Amino acid sequence: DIVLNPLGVPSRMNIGQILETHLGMAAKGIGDKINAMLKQQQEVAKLREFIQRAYDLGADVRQKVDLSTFSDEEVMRLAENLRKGMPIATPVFDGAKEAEIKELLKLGDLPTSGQIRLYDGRTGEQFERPVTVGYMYMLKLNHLVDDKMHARSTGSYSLVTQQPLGGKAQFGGQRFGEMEVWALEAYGAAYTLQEMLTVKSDDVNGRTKMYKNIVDGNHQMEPGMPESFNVLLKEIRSLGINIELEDE
Amino acid sequence: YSYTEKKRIRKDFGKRPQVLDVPYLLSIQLDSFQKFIEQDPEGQYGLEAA
Amino acid sequence: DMIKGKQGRFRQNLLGKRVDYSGRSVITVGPYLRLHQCGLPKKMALELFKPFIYGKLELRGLATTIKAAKKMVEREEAVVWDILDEVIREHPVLLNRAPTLHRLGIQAFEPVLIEGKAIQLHPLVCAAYNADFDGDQMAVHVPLTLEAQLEARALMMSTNNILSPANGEPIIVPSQDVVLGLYYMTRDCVNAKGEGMVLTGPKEAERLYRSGLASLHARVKVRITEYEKDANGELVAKTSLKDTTVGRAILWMIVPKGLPYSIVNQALGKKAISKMLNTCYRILGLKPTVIFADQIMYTGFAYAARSGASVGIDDMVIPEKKHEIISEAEAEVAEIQEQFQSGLVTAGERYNKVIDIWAAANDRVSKAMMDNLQTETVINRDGQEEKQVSFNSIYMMADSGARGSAAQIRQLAGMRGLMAKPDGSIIETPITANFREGLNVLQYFISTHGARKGLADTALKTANSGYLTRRLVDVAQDLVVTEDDCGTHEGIMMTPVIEGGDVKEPLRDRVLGRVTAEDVLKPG
Amino acid sequence: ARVTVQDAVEKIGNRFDLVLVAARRARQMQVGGKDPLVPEENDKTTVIALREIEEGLINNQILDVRERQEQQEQEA
Amino acid sequence: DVHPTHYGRVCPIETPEGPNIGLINSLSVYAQTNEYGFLETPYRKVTDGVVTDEIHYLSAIEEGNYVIAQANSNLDEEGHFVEDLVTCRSKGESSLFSRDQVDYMDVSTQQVVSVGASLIPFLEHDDANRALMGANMQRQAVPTLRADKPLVGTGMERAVAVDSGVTAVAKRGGVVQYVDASRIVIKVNEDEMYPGEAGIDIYNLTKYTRSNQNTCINQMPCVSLGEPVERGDVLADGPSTDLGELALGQNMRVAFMPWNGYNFEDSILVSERVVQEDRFTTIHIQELACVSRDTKLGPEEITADIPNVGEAALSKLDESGIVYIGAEVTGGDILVGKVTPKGETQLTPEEKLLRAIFGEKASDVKDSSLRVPNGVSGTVIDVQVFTRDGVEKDKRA
Amino acid sequence: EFLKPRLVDIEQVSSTHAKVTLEPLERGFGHTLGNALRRILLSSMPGCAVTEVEIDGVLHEYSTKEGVQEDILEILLNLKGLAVRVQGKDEVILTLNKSGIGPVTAADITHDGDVEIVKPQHVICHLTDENASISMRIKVQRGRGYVPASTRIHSEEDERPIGRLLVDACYSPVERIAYNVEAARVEQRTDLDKLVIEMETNGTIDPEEAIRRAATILAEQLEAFVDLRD
Amino acid sequence: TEFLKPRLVDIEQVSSTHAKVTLEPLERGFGHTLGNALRRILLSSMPGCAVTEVEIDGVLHEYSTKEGVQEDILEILLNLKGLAVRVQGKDEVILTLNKSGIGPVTAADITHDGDVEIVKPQHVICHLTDENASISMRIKVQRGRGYVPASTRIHSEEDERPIGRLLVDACYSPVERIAYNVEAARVEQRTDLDKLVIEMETNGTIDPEEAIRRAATILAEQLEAFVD
RNA sequence: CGGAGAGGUA
Repeated sequence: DIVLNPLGVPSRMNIGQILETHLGMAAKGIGDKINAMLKQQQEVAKLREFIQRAYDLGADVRQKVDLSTFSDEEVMRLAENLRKGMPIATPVFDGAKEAEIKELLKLGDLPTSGQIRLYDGRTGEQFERPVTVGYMYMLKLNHLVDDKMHARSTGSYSLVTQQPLGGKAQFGGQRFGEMEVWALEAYGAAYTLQEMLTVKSDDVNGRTKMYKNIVDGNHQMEPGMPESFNVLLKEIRSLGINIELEDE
Repeated sequence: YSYTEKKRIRKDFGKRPQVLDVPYLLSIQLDSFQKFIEQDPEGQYGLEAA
Repeated sequence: DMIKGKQGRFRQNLLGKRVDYSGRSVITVGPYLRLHQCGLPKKMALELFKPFIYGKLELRGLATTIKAAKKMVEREEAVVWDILDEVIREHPVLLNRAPTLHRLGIQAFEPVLIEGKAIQLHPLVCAAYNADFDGDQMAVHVPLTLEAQLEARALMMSTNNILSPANGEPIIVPSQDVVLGLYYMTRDCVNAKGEGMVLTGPKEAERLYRSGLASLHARVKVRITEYEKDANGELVAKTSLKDTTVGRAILWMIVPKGLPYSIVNQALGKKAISKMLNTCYRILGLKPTVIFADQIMYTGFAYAARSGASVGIDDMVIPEKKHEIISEAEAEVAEIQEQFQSGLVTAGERYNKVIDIWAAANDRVSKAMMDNLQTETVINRDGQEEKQVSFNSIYMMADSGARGSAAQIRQLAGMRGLMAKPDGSIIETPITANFREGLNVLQYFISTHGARKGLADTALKTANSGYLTRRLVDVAQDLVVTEDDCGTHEGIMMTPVIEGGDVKEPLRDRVLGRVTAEDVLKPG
Repeated sequence: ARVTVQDAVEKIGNRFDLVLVAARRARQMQVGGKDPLVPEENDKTTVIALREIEEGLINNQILDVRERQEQQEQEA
Repeated sequence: DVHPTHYGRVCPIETPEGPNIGLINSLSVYAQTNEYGFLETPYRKVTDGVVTDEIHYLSAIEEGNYVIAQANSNLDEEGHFVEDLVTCRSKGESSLFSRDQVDYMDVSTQQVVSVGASLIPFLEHDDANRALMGANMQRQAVPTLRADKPLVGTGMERAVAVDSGVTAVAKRGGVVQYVDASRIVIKVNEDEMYPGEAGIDIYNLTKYTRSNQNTCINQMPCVSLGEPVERGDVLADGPSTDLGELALGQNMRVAFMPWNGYNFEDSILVSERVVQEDRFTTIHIQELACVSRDTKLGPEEITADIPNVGEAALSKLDESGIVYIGAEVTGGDILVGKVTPKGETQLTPEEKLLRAIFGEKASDVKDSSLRVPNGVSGTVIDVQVFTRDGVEKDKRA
Repeated sequence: EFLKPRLVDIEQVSSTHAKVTLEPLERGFGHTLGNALRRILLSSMPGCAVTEVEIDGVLHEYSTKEGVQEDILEILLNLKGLAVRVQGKDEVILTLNKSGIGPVTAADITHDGDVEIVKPQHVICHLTDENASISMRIKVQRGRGYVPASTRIHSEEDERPIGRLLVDACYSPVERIAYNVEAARVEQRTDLDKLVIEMETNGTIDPEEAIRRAATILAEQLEAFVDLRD
Repeated sequence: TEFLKPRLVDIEQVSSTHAKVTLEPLERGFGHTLGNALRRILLSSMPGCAVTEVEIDGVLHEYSTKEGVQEDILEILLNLKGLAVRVQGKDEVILTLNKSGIGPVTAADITHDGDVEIVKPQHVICHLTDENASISMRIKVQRGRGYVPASTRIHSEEDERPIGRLLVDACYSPVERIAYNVEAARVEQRTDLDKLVIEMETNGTIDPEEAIRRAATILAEQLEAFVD
């Protein structure tokens, strides 16, 4: 079902997931082995010793034993709930050792080393060595790509400036900050800064003219005078500090 | 033992029995607000002290 | 208060100076992409390039007005898909990482349409972006005018930025996955399927491996024709028999025409692939280097898949004498503690002795672990087993330089051992265990201090480094090269820096790339 | 088309005026006034201009002499 | 920075990765506030050698005076440690101490981490940085379409599910009289009756409600008719909970190998069968509020009559002005038909020219209806109407 | 030269498990045939599956109904796994009508002559109300692959009726396939191997018909390479 | 049910050796299935004609140099691997190579019959120097299937040919290089369809497009009688 | 689309 990068383990230092895989593969195996037992509709006592042995596996382990449950109905309910694997409780610093995982793998009639040689279903050939296969518990985080994607070309603009922002019906353009301006400056990226700061961002006359130009079937630009600097100019003048233009 | 526990037993590999069971994990909020809002026979944390 | 800004005057470039024709998405890996390509979602392409679609639809007669174009694009029919193909075929877009620490943090690619909901990034370029596919989120910016497209293709296309602008040497380099595949290919054994037979070139080498009639690992005598750049720029074909491996020849036929075979006639670590790309660049040029990088990525990925290199619990070996070494270390520290209580050594001296003993024990454990991994796999040839590079997964996993290190794996199978406590001092008792066995409660808690300090330090240094690069850009924004020559005979002296008692940087690197100020002479 | 600009960089070492002349060429093939000298593949004017510059068919000399001559024939 | 006394009170591996790490902690599993406000952690008292089951909530200052043995070094016989030299912490530093020189020991081995951190299995096999990150992502897990037990858990799943309020817990034991997807009626036992009669106990089930994060939370009845239940058990499984066990994510078949470089850094390859099972699929409930206000130009009204709109949008709107419960809606359509009394009717000559060509109408009330955000869709599952006293009720209310 | 593999005994491990064997197959052809057939089976088989469910009681997927232990969500989820085969009509509308307490199963559906329910003991829901009635109009049709119920909604701009609930239709009769090539000994020449394909399917398709359809698809695909138009 | 069949198959050839054939569109997953199936057909078991046994008139050892030859016998064995021979008659036929004089003994010096056709104009087979300045060779060229190593044969062969009859590896199949790649292809809204590109390099004994079409004919024969 | 506070992400 899931393919994980094996390269993330030898660096990010989380091999517990690897163990989570192996202890998973055993557990689902215990789930699968009894599942077949369910398909043959075998007699109840057989499931009884199978579950009793499955829970009894381990050394100095506190789980207690059956039959303390009801002979038939509760055993059947437990087996039906255990057909999709068998839950395993692993205390964080008192969990299962390697030997216990290997024993549970063996009871599952699965490779005790925890690796079964897969066949690459893409092309249909086995690899030079077996791969690590098992059942791991994956969490779907609330960082959905649907909620994270966005883009825009034309839409809302502020009433104080012509920067694009507003709501989520059409959110404004992405914030190309001064860090990325320096990134462009390091290149010979000189025009690109001018389009991405003047015509694509602020100059309303520039925005309209460039949109008309692209619609008309060409990619040409008007230089423009960004409104952001006009706002800064006006508010400097607002404090009794003069700004003027040395006209060319 | 719990009846909902009988419907699905989870195998534990723990090796030391839990000497102290896990207490109510939201005890902080309830204890704080009950100390706040309950009656007091003497001046102690709560509306009475204020 | 809104004249003043943090950081910088707000609405000029930050905060924030947003821009139209821009987008953002999570990034996925596309391992089928050529180095000049990126995978961009179809919906993102549709609603980014909308004016282009409108213009093309009105030009081709598919629409009669802008309203018709709006209806056509919102209906998302199959007709507009061909229009989008036309407008995207040559038009490039810039991918951009939000924390931008250098110019390669923004790079231009050719957008390749993909169904899905996330952007596909070239695997080689993520190192340049300092972006790791762990939930990181990229932005796209679309050049509009001709000047912008030409300028992005000439300078900001990833093919044109194969060399770091900070210290030279290339920044796009096979990192972990293609590295593992290549290393798996070029390994050799002492006995396997198809050993000691003679082949003419890589053709039937590929034939013999891929049919399963010969193993990848084989000391095989192959007649190959390698081309060398000699004379005044001419290719000379030297056809000769060399002993190699089948996978090495399969890699060799991938190698672009015109490189020495000695580069691929060895087990390849990350440094080896970097050196092969360097040789291809200074020997052939740009386009051969781009083709070589793309093909080596493809082959490394494919044979990493075919290898089935897998990390497990039996593929990571705890040393057999690790417990003995730990016991010896415990005995020594017990003797030291007994002497300290005996009043024979001071508390500080005892602390230093304990730290020294534990460091020596940790080094011994690491050496034993690496000796176990280096030749764990031994294969008989005629009744006698011979040492070889181990088929053990983690040994390739690290030795290839894919992802990890001697110290990094030293804590998986060995012991992560000594570390710092609050105030930065080293704990007397190290992490006696590792990740392959149970960490004691106190041991994990102690490791938590190091992890917390590292994470807090990363956050604080992120803030401080952002502010520092802000200052540095402020001070040097006006510096641009404007003249070819100034005729200044003054300059600076370059010496190979010998700080302490040994040279720490050779003279060649600092002098490399400079222009002489006076004509230097010979010593004598 | 062409994706690498190495040949154009070799032709125009500055590779900044290269952007200028490539933009000029591409704009007046995109905007009426001339036709490309290298046959088309439904490619945009960008890569067409790149492939021209790699072949040494268009540069600043060719561009400005063509501009001069077309000025004399248009003026009278 | 974490502290030596930071141990066992607040989780050292639970803290945000953002620029507030080490300031926002999470309380340890067993830690509790003292009478004065300090954090105290339980410790089993060690009389001479025997570690008794009695506990003392040692405060941070009181902890330093004594020496605390670890939960490790298991106990044989009544209460004696197996090791003569046991790992202990006197002021925060690990050390070796005699079994007869200890004063307290950890009540459990899980009381040094938070609830989020205690759920990670094989925590003693991950790096503190990486396990901290994983515990951080556990809180960000969205509840999957159908909750399913983890094959490899810790055992805190049940405690977290029960102690959280998302679990319908039987207030009084008895025999389940009536099971429904929305209601659970328990015939209470006779020995748990109040004097006189109180009859049944009713549990109404929270079904598909936006919790706080535009995420669905619903409680799943895990019982059947006639099943004998007792006080304190799970009558209905909450979101991300199955059979009273926490069900943050789902168990999946996994192979660890670099398949063709489509999984390159930590990238993940999903089988089509994952989508076939409709697992890792989520229900997201967005709440959109339309407020009918009283303006100085006139009070706003909620009605189906919206000036100059197509009838297709109003087709899903009732005569009360609120979309049906169950209608499939997309962005741009009308959910609540709000109108606002226009101050004055002024028409620009350009507006007159446009309305002459397109046949637009003129109204003395302006559209202000709550339209679906452009980029979202879905089904209307709950409509809440808030009307204060002095305002006439309408059909929907 | 060549000897064609010939279909031999098709045994039934169960109603859902079947092993089909090709004995006279030359060396080097076993894995090719096995891979090709496995890919075709998991990719291109026709199958019957549910698309629209019309429950009288509820109005949308997220609304519960009285007297059922299962939400309408799990009603759709369980109806997804409805193992059903149709013969004459490409689209059929099954009608489930059941009152009274008890587990409402697949066999309780009113079965027509053109529709066969290969899984009668498949539990649909549990009606726990003594006098409630469950009424479902389940649309089951033929298809291939897996169609999420988010593509037909764009084809008509939202379903006009409200009571119909769309379910992502998985027209995949087979859910597990494996193939094993073993060294067969036979009087025919001296070098042939047997290919055994073990199949776990929902029982709505005959294994022989499944293999025949897969081979037909493979041949129709290879037709282009057999005769190059250019 | 409806199905999709490719439109406007594309081919690009380099001589009669290096052919790149592109098929589009292919139903999801079908492209690589066809590619790998026909690939294995061409690789592991593909009918053809190749050299099987050779004669030794000098030193019967395989690690010494032939008298009058400046190189070892091994390298002439490697040279005879790539010779392009096409048999139109009886399966196993004899070819005699008799050339005296210093220089390159090439493919032109072989006898030309009606049972053996050489479509390989020139190729160095051996080099002669003035020690004896003569070479005499007799080889068996046979029809065969796939690739059969000589090391594989000797293990499975109990009867030994007379001394001097050296067994040589057989490159029976007409294709020496085969490779397949599959990429995304876009038709209508769908972009999960797959472009299928096959690249193949043959020994020149058959047109590569003919090799593909006859391999497809082989597989269609294998799959045909299943269809009723 | 005027501005604060919080969490999470990288």
